Amino acid sequence: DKISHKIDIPDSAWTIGIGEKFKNAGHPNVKYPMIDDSYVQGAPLGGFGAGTIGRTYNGGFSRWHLEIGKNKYTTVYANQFSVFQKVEGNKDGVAQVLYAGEPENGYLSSWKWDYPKESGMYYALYPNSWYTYTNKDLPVQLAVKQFSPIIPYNYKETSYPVAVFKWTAYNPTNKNVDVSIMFTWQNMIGFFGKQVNVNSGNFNKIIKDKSKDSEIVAAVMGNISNDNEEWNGEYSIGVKKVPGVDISYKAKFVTTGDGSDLWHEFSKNGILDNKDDETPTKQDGIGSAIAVNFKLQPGQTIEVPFALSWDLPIMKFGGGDKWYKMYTKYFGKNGKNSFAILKEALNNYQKWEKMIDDWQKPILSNKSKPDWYKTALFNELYYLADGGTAWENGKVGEKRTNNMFGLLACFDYNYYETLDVRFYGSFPLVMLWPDIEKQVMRQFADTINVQDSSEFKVGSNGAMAVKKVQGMIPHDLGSSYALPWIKINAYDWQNPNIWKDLNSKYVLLVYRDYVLTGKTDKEFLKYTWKSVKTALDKLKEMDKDNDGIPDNEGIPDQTYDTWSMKGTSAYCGSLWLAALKAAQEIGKVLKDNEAYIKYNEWYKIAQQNFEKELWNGEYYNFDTESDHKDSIMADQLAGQWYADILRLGDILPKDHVQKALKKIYEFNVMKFENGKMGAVNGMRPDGIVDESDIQAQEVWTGVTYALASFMKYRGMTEEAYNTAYGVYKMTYDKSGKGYWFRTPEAWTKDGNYRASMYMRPLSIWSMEV
Ligand SMILES: OC[C@H]1O[C@@H](O[C@H]2[C@H](O)[C@@H](O)[C@H](O[C@H]3[C@H](O)[C@@H](O)[C@H](O)O[C@@H]3CO)O[C@@H]2CO)[C@H](O)[C@@H](O)[C@@H]1O
Ligand SMILES: [Ca+2]
Repeated sequence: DKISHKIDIPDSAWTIGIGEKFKNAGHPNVKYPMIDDSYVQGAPLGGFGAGTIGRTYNGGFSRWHLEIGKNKYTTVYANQFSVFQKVEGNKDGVAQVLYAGEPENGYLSSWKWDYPKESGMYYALYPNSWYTYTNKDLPVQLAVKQFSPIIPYNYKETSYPVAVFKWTAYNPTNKNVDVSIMFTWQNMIGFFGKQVNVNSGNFNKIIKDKSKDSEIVAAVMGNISNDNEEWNGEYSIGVKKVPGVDISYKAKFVTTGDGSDLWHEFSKNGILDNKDDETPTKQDGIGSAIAVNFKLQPGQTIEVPFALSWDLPIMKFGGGDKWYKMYTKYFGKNGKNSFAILKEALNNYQKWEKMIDDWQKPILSNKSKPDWYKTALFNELYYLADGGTAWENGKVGEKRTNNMFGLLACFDYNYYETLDVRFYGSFPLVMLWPDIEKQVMRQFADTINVQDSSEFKVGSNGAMAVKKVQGMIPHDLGSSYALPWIKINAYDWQNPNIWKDLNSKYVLLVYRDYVLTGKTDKEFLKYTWKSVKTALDKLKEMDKDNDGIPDNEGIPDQTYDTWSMKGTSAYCGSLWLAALKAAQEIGKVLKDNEAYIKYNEWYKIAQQNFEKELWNGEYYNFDTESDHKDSIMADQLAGQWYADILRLGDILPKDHVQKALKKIYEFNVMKFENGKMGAVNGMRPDGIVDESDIQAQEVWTGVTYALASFMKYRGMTEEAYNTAYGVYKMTYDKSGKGYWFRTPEAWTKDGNYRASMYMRPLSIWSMEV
């Protein structure tokens, strides 16, 4: 490997061999069907709300999130980079697709597949990833840096449906070598959203944009239809000329054929026919190819940028609503703008790289933090783009000031902005994209007094319940299968209108968003204040026995939605205390004296009773009325965790908090698989895992990262990082279970998982407050 010195890959990048087999991979641990796309994954390309494309460590474009809210894992074999090299003096050169695999059928059989093992590495530090190619049959060593412009405090480039592939080529040998790099792409219009005639009318055109000191050559892969539908738009690939490279292209090759129409050209001398051909296809799949060819002398390096864009302006959800995607603000809505997007990227990618470096540098340059922590901190952010992210710029047909936003809990449980989850998972948004965060919270504020008296069957028990109760915060803002933002509470496993955590978490999120954006946004507090008061007042009515605390009802009535709580729980009780303290402080800021007094009075009574009921001398009991009331819960002091972040002080005595956290580390971490797998949710005081429910026997990745943050704030530095380390290890390490770029909600002691591609572990960003 002589190419690594010519590029700049951070030491904290996650690494794997191209073509590496992983032996230890985990699988779902539930009895119902659940997504398992394998460990062949990579960092995604694409902006927020753009639809994303997962290119894996083997080189394939395989995890398709272009249909917003859906996860489709299938390798589109035509989509590749390929290389040709010929040493000056030799009769023939060699050509190789840069993909460690081959197609399942006979399409593209002429291409040279099966990029060999031990011949290159993949690296990722989101939003960047890299591949190096160090192959004994390729005298010139190559590397590519690929990324999308995901940039904190930037809501423009961050939305773009574009990727840059910045290639570096170096000749360490003593002979001249002719080199070509070719990008191939299938015209994917009709890949989704088209019920019949899936390729019909697809056509490819070539754009040559020549001005002084800029030449771009691009293929635009579209359809003859000017219809404005979810399926229609354009893909583009292209390259920018640099000194010493020539560009060649082929507008149309057949993807549903042997591929020799293209490959016979490329494999000969690395130069394509430059054949334009706009003839639309009927049944056959078609694609385009863009190549560069150059000669490298001994010791010479060259850099050349390619790009990919996709202009698919309309997202459709299963309930029938069609919305424009956010990026259409910047490029238009007609779906004929892929070239404009591509050109912006090719002309500005160097600036974007520097903007990315500028945001990563403060963390990367901090030599007190271990590399593994940096690996996790950056790579967990993949989910902000990959989580079915929806970001609208108008309903099709029907303008507003604001752009509604939603991130899925996950794909298996297809619910937008699940509030009990975002309490953990929304830290990157408040810290890095706060205008999105505040918009999402205003979305929740607007739902508080919505009433929907229609009934649904509760999954856990079969009982009928009212969809949405006035004054109760919704579980979620809908499903991609139905009507995001319009029909809330798509979740039906339990009835969220009787949950004891949603209303408190809502208030805590509101105050969090004020505190972590500088305690200056009084208008945000004003917008949400009525809903905050309503939320707390409604939750107070669920206090059955006048101890000042809402009563859990002996069913799962909170985020641990198969784990029953009864009476006063440490979890919901602490959240309630913290929410009351936050509302007191908002009351002070907004000069609402009567609210301050009321919530101060409720807080004092509740605090006193919480302590009496639950403090056992070593930790806080799980609850007051369950069979396993004395279980040690990892998340027992969640309210105090948020209180630390919100600077609300001691809701519980410092001594007791420290004892409880030490107990959790000693038991839930260190007595669970030697502390190498995170914090198990429930442990009995005899040191055996609580078996009352499956969720007690799970480590929740987001709960564990949040607990690490809590320990860190409380000065338990070793415990904090050791606790978080087990989550990193299981996700990323060779000794783990292969969950990179699909971090699950949970795993059991065997390492097998529940709900890959999950929002909650974005809580690792709470470790940076
Ligand atoms: O909907 C999201 C929630 O799902 C919970 O899992 C439940 C599944 O949604 C549900 O389909 C499954 O159904 C069981 C059924 O209860 C049982 O009687 C039958 O024999 O088998 C079905 C599965 O084939 O139940 C599970 C719970 O066990 C998650 O647990 C929850 O966290 C999530 O939010
Ligand atoms: Ca009570």
